[PDB]
Amino acid sequence: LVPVGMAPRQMRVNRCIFASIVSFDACITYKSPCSPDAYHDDGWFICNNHLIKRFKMSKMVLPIFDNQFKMTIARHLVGNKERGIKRILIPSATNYQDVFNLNSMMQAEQLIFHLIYNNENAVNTICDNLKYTEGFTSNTQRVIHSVYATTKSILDTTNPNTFCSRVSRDELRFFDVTNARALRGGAGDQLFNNYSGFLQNLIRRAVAPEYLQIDTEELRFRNCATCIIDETGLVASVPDGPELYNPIRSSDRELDRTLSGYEEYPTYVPLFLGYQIINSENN
Amino acid sequence: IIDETGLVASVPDGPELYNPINRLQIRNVLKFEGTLSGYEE
Amino acid sequence: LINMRRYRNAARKLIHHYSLNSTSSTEYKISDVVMTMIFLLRSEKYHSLFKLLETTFDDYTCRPQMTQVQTDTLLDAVRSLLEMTIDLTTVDIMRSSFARCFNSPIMRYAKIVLLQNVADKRTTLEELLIERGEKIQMLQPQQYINSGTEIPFCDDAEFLNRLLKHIDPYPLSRMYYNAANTMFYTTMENYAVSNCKFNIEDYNNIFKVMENIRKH
Amino acid sequence: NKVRTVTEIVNSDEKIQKTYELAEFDLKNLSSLESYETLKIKLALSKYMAMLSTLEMTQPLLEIFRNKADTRQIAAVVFSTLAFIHNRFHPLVTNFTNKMEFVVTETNDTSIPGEPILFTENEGVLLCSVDRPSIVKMLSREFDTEALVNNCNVRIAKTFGASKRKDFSITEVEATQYLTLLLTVEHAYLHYYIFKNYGVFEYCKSLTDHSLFTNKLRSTMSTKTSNLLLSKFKFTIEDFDKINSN
Amino acid sequence: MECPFQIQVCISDRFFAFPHNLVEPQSDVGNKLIENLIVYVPTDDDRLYIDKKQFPKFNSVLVYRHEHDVNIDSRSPKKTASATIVYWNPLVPITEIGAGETRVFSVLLTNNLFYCNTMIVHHENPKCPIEFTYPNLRPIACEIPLSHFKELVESNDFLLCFNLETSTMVKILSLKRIFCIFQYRKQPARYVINLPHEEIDNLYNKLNWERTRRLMKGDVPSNCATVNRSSLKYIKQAQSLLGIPDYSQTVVDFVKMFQKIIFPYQLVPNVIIKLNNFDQMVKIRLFCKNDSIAISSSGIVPINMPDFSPPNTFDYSDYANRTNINFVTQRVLTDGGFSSGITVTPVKYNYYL
Ligand SMILES: [Zn+2]
Repeated sequence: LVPVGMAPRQMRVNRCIFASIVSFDACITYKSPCSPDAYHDDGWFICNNHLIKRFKMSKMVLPIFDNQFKMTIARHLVGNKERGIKRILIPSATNYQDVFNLNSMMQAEQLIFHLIYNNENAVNTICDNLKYTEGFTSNTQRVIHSVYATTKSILDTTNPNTFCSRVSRDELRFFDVTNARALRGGAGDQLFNNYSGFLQNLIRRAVAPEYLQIDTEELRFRNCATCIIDETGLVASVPDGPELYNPIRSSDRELDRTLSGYEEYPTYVPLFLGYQIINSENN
Repeated sequence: IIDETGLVASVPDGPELYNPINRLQIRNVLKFEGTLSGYEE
Repeated sequence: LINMRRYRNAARKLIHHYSLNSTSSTEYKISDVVMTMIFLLRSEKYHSLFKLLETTFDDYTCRPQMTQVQTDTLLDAVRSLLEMTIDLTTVDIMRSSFARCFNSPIMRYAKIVLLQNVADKRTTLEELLIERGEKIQMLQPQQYINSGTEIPFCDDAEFLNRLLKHIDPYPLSRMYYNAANTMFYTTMENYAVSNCKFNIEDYNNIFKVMENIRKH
Repeated sequence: NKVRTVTEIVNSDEKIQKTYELAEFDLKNLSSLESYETLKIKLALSKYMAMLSTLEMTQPLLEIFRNKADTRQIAAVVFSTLAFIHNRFHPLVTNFTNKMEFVVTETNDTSIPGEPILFTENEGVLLCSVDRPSIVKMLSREFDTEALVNNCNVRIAKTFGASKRKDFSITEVEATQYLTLLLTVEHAYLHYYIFKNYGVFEYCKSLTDHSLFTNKLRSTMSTKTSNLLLSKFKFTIEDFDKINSN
Repeated sequence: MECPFQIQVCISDRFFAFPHNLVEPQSDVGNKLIENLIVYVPTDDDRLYIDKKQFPKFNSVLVYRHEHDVNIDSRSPKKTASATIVYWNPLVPITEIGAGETRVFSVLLTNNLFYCNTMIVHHENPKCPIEFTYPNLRPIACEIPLSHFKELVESNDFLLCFNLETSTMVKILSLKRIFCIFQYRKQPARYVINLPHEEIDNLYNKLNWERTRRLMKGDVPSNCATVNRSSLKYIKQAQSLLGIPDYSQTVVDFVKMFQKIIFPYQLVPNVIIKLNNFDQMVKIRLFCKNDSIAISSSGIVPINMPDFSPPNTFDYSDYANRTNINFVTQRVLTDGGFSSGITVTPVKYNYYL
């Protein structure tokens, strides 16, 4: 054979977990929609398409600096008039089963969710049902094992670093309302702890802090919090009052004569919440 | 068998009836070129 | 004293060329032949090969007679020199080539020749065809596959790209040259061993055919 | 050679004439064709290596051919190469229909010079004869990985125009081995094609003289099929005329 | 490297926690004890684990992070007769000394202290931890083990983490302290070091050299060793080939499995041979009580004799010759119908056949 004995090769890797979704019915061909962003080796382990579809969230970059550091950040896709469950940007382990319609989506994605959210009972139930469903032995068993192995590999990559970050001294993050004189913030740190390691990593990659103390310099990106966290999870709600207007101009004459080529401020609502602290740059 | 559970491929009693059922590979290569065959089944 | 290392290197290169064990082609000269013979003489290890080649200075149209021990010693020496495998057929090929070189006169130009005088009766391609085909038909298929089947094409496009990258720095010109000369020299050896005339004309007709198909 | 162009305004007679030397465009075209052909050949070679890997044989190619005992792998490799060439000529074909037999000769009195791979029917099905010793000898012959191979004006122009860029066990040596095997199997496949489509007598005549290949193949090959691998270069025997006179 | 005799170094695994009781005021030339104490620590955070109230003998206590003073040659550090100087787990050369004898307590024994004249080594009964390389673990900020002390002494599955900018010496000291804590654990604890393999190998090499220094200073041998990554990979391959679940079988027990072969067959297990080779890249010999001979990688050897017998002990010319070798090889090739992959070697013999 061509390749050296073993010698693990090096190539790109699709990173979004949902890329592994495939129809257990081998006789039914299926292709999941993945944004090309999935092939960027970055902190994101979900592609733009899955992110928008499932969490109502869009990625975004925040320049930081002399040396222009780029901090990852997500933004709301939640409209102004959405209410209740619609406001759950990222459901908690106690609500994801309901927020996400497990019945309406594929069994493989349901397993993916019950893996991300640490639901061993549901994972085992799905595994046993697939064992006793369809031609499990022929190829469905191997497909299920492949999907499970991929998800577990991603989770094993993430969780150790997540735990090290949790116990880390140099880098500290606090997901709550920096306005301690507020009631919608609560024990945001406790809820973040309740979240899974991979979910915690996603939250870190998505929600930027309201303030950021680097060594001795503090940068205040907001005088307010654009999202909150409660038992339900990450909620796209204004902690103090009326919801922020989210036009959603895309995706799902004299005025212009004056307003020809002309700097325009985006109407997007980025995610700003909590306090972050760091020593040195570590970049 | 028919019962409340529905239609079952079970027997009225006793044990169940016996009911049995290209990508060229290295193993697909056959070796050197070289018993009731005459009766129906 | 002498630079036994340089002598050895020249000897090895000349022996490779004269045994057709290397597609590499380069200039050679009486200086190189002298290098080789002096190295062989000086080396206790290779005295037998030195004796073999020295015998070529005579009529050289003769088959040396050696004991099995002598033949084994000679083959071991040659194999250690070229670090490979080998055969007494290669031994005879070297003997004939070196005899032709030694007998050849000093000339202002290199002499281009073909392998010959290897292993008495001249046989034609037709006779070889008949005899070999009869023996082959006598032989029985060691293994076989069934009808149909399916060519096992690869699928991993990433794997293909990795291989392409790995092979990009390889010059197709050099690879083609090496492969063609390998095949040509192996055919030459087969013909010479069989004592059947090599049809240079048909061997070149192969490329003539290639060109005639290409032009259309 | 050369050309020239004239610009002129409709209402005016002041015309501007420029001259162009076509050698530049000739260089462009030649470089483009050379690059395209190199890419095609390297793609084919990589595909061949990849399918052989797909067969998933532990040993490398030369070790496989040296292991006389494991005739299974030798037959598998030979058939896979033959089918690959067959498809390269008939892309719509992915199998070989009639089953195939294989035998691995082991002696000179069993091998035929100049045709290490050959074919003969047992009056019911075709058998492929393999000269494993000859295959091993070819793939073991030391290769030159150093020397280069080759109008000086266009040579210099290409030198100054074209650019250069400064975990597989494959070296140029192994690539050369694969190419040699492919070419040998291609020759054998041409023989077999002439056999199947023109009778055993024509096959024997081709073996005697390959020149018949010209018509017997170009009737179909040059028109419908990918050109022969050898087509990449014009080959010739050094001192061919004097050798013939000899 | 030279050290000033005025420094006295005590090495003890216990020193993973500061030995407050052992501190004592030093006397000057006038035999006047110094009521001022200065404690030096490798990192600022260490200060929090020094209880000033535990120094009744002294009237003033200060704690500082020892830092390499490039302006002072360690060969002759400056003296401060005004205070008694104690260093805890120093990582950089001591450039300052106190009245009388400057005291040092360390779980590590680096070269800096290796040449130190006064070396007091505390001995402990070994108690080894469990290497549990695997992607319910309890993360531990290795830089501050004493913070996790309760978990370290209670749980048994730890994920050892480090800050990105942590220094190599800091890492080494943290690992040594954690291993001391495990040495005092009644139940061995599994751990996973969240670091690159090469970094872990270097850390293990340095720890091994430290243990070697302690032995040379008179420390008691401890079987609680560590395994290089290549050796671990080889052991994993062996276990997989034998069909042994990695999580089920521990490396120590896996190796011990062949002690049944070591003596009775008077052969060195191949696993031990490979482990020794890995360590060498980073020969074997042994015997039994009252045994007259030693089992070695080379075979049987008379006790205390060299690993190889005199060259002329045995004549192999009869078969150790090209003729015999070629004859045997050709016979094998013919009988087996082979063409390659065959290799015959004459068998040499040590002291005994
Ligand atoms: Zn995706």
